[PDB]
Amino acid sequence: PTRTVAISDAAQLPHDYCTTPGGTLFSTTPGGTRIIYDRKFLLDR
Repeated sequence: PTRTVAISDAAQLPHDYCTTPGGTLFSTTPGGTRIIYDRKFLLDR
C-alpha cells in the first residue's frame, strides 16, 4: 500500500527515511506499507 505523509518540520522528519536522486523522501515499514514523504520543511530540495 502507498501512504502520503507531509513533512513541515524537523520534528516530523523521520530519522530513518531515504531519498531518491530526484529528491523525494520515502520509507517502508515492517508491515510492508510504503510511505512517500512530501518534504515541505526543506525548500531547497
